[PDB]
Amino acid sequence: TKNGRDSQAKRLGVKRYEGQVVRAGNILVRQRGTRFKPGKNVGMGRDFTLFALVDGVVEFQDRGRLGRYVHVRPLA
Amino acid sequence: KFRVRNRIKRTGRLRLSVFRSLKHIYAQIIDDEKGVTLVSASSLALKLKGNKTEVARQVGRALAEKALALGIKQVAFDRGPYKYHGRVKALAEGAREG
Amino acid sequence: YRLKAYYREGEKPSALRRAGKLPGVMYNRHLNRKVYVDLVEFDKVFRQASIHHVIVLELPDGQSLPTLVRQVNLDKRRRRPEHVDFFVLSDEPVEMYVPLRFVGTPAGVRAGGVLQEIHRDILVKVSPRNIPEFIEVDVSGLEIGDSLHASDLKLPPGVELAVSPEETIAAVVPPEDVEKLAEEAAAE
Amino acid sequence: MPRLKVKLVKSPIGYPKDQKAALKALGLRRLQQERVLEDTPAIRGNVEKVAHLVRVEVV
Amino acid sequence: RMKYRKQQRGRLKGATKGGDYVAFGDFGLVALEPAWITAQQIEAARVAMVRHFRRGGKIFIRIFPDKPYTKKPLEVRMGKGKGNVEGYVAVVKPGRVMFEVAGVTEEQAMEALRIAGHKLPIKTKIVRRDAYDEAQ
RNA sequence: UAGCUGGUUCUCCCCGAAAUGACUUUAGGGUCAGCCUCAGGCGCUGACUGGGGCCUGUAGAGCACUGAUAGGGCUAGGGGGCCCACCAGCCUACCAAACCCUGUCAAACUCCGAAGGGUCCCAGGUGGAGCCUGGGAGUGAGGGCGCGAGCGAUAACGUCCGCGUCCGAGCGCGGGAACAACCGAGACCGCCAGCUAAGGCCCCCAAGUCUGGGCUAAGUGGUAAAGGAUGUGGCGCCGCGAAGACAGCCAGGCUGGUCGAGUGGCGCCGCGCCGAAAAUGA
RNA sequence: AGAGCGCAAGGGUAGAAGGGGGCCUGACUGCGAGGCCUGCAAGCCGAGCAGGGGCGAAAGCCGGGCCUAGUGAACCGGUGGU
RNA sequence: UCCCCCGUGCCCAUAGCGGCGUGGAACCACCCGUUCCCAUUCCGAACACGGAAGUGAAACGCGCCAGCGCCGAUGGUACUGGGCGGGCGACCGCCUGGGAGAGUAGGUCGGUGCGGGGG
Ligand SMILES: [Mg+2]
Ligand SMILES: [Mg+2]
Ligand SMILES: [Mg+2]
Ligand SMILES: [Mg+2]
Ligand SMILES: [Mg+2]
Ligand SMILES: [Mg+2]
Ligand SMILES: [Mg+2]
Ligand SMILES: [Mg+2]
Ligand SMILES: [Mg+2]
Ligand SMILES: [Mg+2]
Ligand SMILES: [Mg+2]
Ligand SMILES: [Mg+2]
Ligand SMILES: [Mg+2]
Ligand SMILES: [Mg+2]
Ligand SMILES: [Mg+2]
Ligand SMILES: [Mg+2]
Ligand SMILES: [Mg+2]
Ligand SMILES: [Mg+2]
Ligand SMILES: [Mg+2]
Ligand SMILES: [Mg+2]
Ligand SMILES: [Mg+2]
Ligand SMILES: [Mg+2]
Ligand SMILES: [Mg+2]
Ligand SMILES: [Mg+2]
Ligand SMILES: [Mg+2]
Ligand SMILES: [Mg+2]
Ligand SMILES: [Mg+2]
Ligand SMILES: [Mg+2]
Ligand SMILES: [Mg+2]
Ligand SMILES: [Mg+2]
Ligand SMILES: [Mg+2]
Ligand SMILES: [Mg+2]
Ligand SMILES: [Mg+2]
Ligand SMILES: [Mg+2]
Ligand SMILES: [Mg+2]
Ligand SMILES: [Mg+2]
Ligand SMILES: [Mg+2]
Ligand SMILES: [Mg+2]
Ligand SMILES: [Mg+2]
Ligand SMILES: [Mg+2]
Ligand SMILES: [Mg+2]
Ligand SMILES: [Mg+2]
Ligand SMILES: [Mg+2]
Ligand SMILES: [Mg+2]
Ligand SMILES: [Mg+2]
Ligand SMILES: [Mg+2]
Ligand SMILES: [Mg+2]
Ligand SMILES: [Mg+2]
Ligand SMILES: [Mg+2]
Ligand SMILES: [Mg+2]
Ligand SMILES: [Mg+2]
Ligand SMILES: [Mg+2]
Ligand SMILES: [Mg+2]
Ligand SMILES: [Mg+2]
Ligand SMILES: [Mg+2]
Ligand SMILES: [Mg+2]
Ligand SMILES: [Mg+2]
Ligand SMILES: [Mg+2]
Ligand SMILES: [Mg+2]
Repeated sequence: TKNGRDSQAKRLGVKRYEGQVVRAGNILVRQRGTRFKPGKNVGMGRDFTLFALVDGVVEFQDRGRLGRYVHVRPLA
Repeated sequence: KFRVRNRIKRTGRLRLSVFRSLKHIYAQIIDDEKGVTLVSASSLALKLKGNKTEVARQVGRALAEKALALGIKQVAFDRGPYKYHGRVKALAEGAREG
Repeated sequence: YRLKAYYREGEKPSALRRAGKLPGVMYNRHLNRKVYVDLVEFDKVFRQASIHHVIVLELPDGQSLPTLVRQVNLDKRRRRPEHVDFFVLSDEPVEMYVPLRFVGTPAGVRAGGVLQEIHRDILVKVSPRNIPEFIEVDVSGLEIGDSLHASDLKLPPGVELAVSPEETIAAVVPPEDVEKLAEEAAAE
Repeated sequence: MPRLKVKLVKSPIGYPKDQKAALKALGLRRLQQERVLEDTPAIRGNVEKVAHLVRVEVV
Repeated sequence: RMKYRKQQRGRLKGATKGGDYVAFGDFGLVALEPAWITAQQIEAARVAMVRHFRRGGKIFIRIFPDKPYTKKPLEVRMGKGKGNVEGYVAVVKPGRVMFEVAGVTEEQAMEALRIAGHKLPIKTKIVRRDAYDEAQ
């Protein structure tokens, strides 16, 4: 045939879940676009990687129209 | 439009929402992340005369004097739907004057 | 028509059916209650009954109820009724599929042709007093090639058609035979 | 939470790995073996999973 | 037709969606067993129908072969099947209503439909219309 | 030289695999990881479970997208007939875009969407649990069964993955006639004790020729289909019937009588019948 | 939002990542808390610190391009430098 | 406290689409004009400044209808962790805990913050 070809698995998804402590920089979610959005103490980078901006717990916001966000609710 | 507002809010704190009517020029200093305004140095529907630019500058010193007596200092400026240039301009401009 | 209802609570919906009682439910803007007619009976009732004529339903509450079958879930795999929706009427206008009796033999069917009958019934907004045991259809001037729509109905007094005013009701399609066993063979 | 008296009556040789761990969690080693435990949700949780293996009794 | 080339086999689960109610003509023919029915099978019945009752009513065929059916050519294992020898089939679960006639007598249809189920590779029952629908 | 084949010797005790991933002039060889074991650490963290949050796009469903599709409608385009170039007009059981309606299909479609699964928190869980650093490994041909898919032919004791399991290493014990992996059950030693498991309780063969209610007359059971049939029993509905029916018998072309009580057809369930030809003796 | 987003497909997307403008070269140097991913080697994301800059009034944004391909250990050697 | 307006966030269509109505005192819009600041690949359409008079027509604000849209049970089923049963097989069935989609009933022309002007 002319098939049987493919690209190695990219292991993407939500890396931290709601209610996990995390340090600064922790990748929070790896993603195909903005399947999720940044938000509170949560930056994002070239690939759309979301990541903690300060240690603290993670939470997930649904906002319909506006899309889904992820934040760290800091504390120490 | 209002793209700007999104860009500002991201920064963190202390938006100065400069609204401006054809005869007026209000101005809130809104602390988002709770949905409350801190100071509210309006203008035409407040007290001051009728000359616009000189009015804006005067209402600039409005929020100014009103602010420090509370704590504010982050110039964080909602250059609202109106492009910063004149009335809006002078506004924050006076808020800087003191 | 009339059929003896019963009340239902905890009983295993499935264990019921083995007994013979087709479970169901009566509900309307104010009412919603678990029940279960009897199957052998519901058959006979609903055979003629269906969802045109109303059925008043008797509970051991004596209460005669002014309802008709809103919908019935049939079980796939050899037809049978699963359970029954019973819309309690009151008096305010209510929508419902009222029949259609197509009367007369059209120009089509005569010169060979076929009774195509898109809607063997139609949905109309109406109050319970008007249970128009049917509607007439002047199907007779119809020809193979022609079709009577919705905007062409003998509407009884006080009744308003709920469907789109342009839906087709029936039509007259050609027969079908061997001028299409030769031609349908090689040509394709 | 009265006592639960679980006995093992059907052998686990051939049930899922978990189900064996279940019995290890409850503390059943051998067959036809008695074992009494507090009716907490956790004990229940496992005792349920091996339901087809044990015979429970309330004590 | 269209779409793309060849397609998995899949299984034939419970009779689920596979089934319903007469929905045009007077009488119906319904599937008891699950099956891939071939176009050459449909069409085989279709004709057997009319050819039986000439200048006849209207036969509605409500099953349709969108499944392309592969088949390697007497060799061994290299790649997917050339396929398509039996071309296409219709996935048909227990209870599906394949054909129904209209414009006919009870004994016209009780025949036509009878013959057809013969042409089919499956066990089938014939149907009326009782009342069973959805309305009020 | 031999990445190959063969052979490798006393005893008892504890634990106990793998036949997978990655790379490999690699594919029956290896290196690191995975799984086994030993020593020194740490100490409730371990599998499994309860509650709690988050994350998901399958089964199912659905047609809102991408496409597919049968019938009909309305409806541009085309082909054909009237008419003639003042080009338009009109018809059209012809093919048919878009559109609507009824009806549907899809691994690479989804407006939806389960059970479940993953993870973190709190809790139970002291187990041949768990983590950490080290010594020694073998394994890197697996197979079958169940479930979910691909391939295949919805063939193969086929093949290729996934979850699980057993054989592997439990060809130790019971059952299944016999039989690695189906059913039961994890064999430390001994007993001329007892309860059981699966499976059985007429004889070979241990234990009921046990009790009660049915069904079947084929040796069915003792294991083959589409389809066929006044098998048999059980239930449901329609047609004529004591105003005389069905069956025959007398007369005429349904009618009459006579007889005198049921008769004809459909439908569903149980058990059965046919379809049913192979080579050493059943 | 079915377009566009250089190119495949996909996920994302106008409350722009798309079209047009004005000024510009951060297609920076020195680094790098902390993670994703993973046998190894490799690949990936990245706040922030310093230096000196760019656009902006400013909050701020810039360590190339909506993202995910556009590649090659080590040896040996070429050129330029401290 | 209450009522209307103005700026602005939160819920994410039960806010919306479309239709009738209404408010100009205030507030806001449209509005007068293009000299100044400032502006268009052409235009004072848009941005911008200075501002009589006029207007609520457009816009927007508030209401009122349910045609579209959107939300949408309950009951039942599909499916299905776990546990099983029959049959010779594609498959079919029960126990147990979970349980849709679609469809009916139905709802819906919003809910609510903080601040400001006005009775
Ligand atoms: Mg591959
Ligand atoms: Mg960055
Ligand atoms: Mg980028
Ligand atoms: Mg960058
Ligand atoms: Mg708020
Ligand atoms: Mg015509
Ligand atoms: Mg309606
Ligand atoms: Mg077993
Ligand atoms: Mg324990
Ligand atoms: Mg057949
Ligand atoms: Mg051991
Ligand atoms: Mg080989
Ligand atoms: Mg070798
Ligand atoms: Mg843990
Ligand atoms: Mg549709
Ligand atoms: Mg047509
Ligand atoms: Mg047509
Ligand atoms: Mg001609
Ligand atoms: Mg179309
Ligand atoms: Mg839904
Ligand atoms: Mg669950
Ligand atoms: Mg769960
Ligand atoms: Mg201990
Ligand atoms: Mg190897
Ligand atoms: Mg096989
Ligand atoms: Mg085998
Ligand atoms: Mg073992
Ligand atoms: Mg004996
Ligand atoms: Mg006996
Ligand atoms: Mg006896
Ligand atoms: Mg018998
Ligand atoms: Mg037959
Ligand atoms: Mg048979
Ligand atoms: Mg018979
Ligand atoms: Mg029946
Ligand atoms: Mg530029
Ligand atoms: Mg690092
Ligand atoms: Mg790092
Ligand atoms: Mg940085
Ligand atoms: Mg700097
Ligand atoms: Mg400097
Ligand atoms: Mg940026
Ligand atoms: Mg760009
Ligand atoms: Mg070398
Ligand atoms: Mg070299
Ligand atoms: Mg060179
Ligand atoms: Mg108006
Ligand atoms: Mg008015
Ligand atoms: Mg006025
Ligand atoms: Mg000038
Ligand atoms: Mg108006
Ligand atoms: Mg109101
Ligand atoms: Mg909707
Ligand atoms: Mg809806
Ligand atoms: Mg629902
Ligand atoms: Mg629903
Ligand atoms: Mg508000
Ligand atoms: Mg509001
Ligand atoms: Mg007053």
